[PDB]
Amino acid sequence: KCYSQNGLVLHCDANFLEHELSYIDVLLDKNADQATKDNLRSYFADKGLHSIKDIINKAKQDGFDVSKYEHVK
Repeated sequence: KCYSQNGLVLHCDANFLEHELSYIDVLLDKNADQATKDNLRSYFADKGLHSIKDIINKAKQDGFDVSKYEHVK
């Protein structure tokens, strides 16, 4: 996690916090890349999610709408 991507972007706040909400941005914006979303889409794999349901039901529960994070924006 803590690593430089283009100078200094070390951020180990990946999970479902405020800083995480800003992540979906790249997923909702075409400015990002396929490899950019594949990084967050793999999270459910390490967390052990059942599917889109358990994937969205999680963030939503916390109070964050990540429905547009499912490679649909």
